Amino acid sequence: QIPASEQETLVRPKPLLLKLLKSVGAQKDTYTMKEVLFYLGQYIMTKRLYDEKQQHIVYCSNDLLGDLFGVPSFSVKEHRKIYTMIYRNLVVV
Ligand SMILES: COc1cc2c(cc1OC(C)C)[C@H](c1ccc(Cl)cc1)N(c1ccc(N(C)C[C@H]3CC[C@H](N4CCN(C)C(=O)C4)CC3)cc1)C(=O)C2
Ligand SMILES: [Cl-]
Repeated sequence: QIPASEQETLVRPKPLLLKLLKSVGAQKDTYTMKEVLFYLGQYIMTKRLYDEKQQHIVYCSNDLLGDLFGVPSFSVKEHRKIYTMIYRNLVVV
């Protein structure tokens, strides 16, 4: 399980991630990983990108999120994978 310290990491989103974050209310130059995770969470929730019957699976093949992550789908239970996909879309300060 990922160290709690990682969510305190200061990050600067790349342009596509920044675009997505701004669509869920982001106003900042710099975020914590915790903030990024929560904004992306709200994006998934608001748009209902998760399967109605298999609710842990996020489907994003027809969404900007899929461009960002380079996958058609992923499980929210894949925590290391989620960190990796997010980190590839930002610059650690
Ligand atoms: C601070 O750390 C974290 C914050 C957050 C997450 C992970 C974190 O850390 C880990 C990486 C270690 C993840 C998340 C997942 C991926 C990314 Cl790309 C981004 C965020 N998340 C989140 C997002 C979606 C879902 N989904 C999609 C499943 C439910 C199942 C239950 C379902 N239902 C069942 C029926 N009813 C009646 C309900 O009320 C709820 C709703 C969907 C669950 C959690 C967040 O919100 C914020
Ligand atoms: Cl989209």
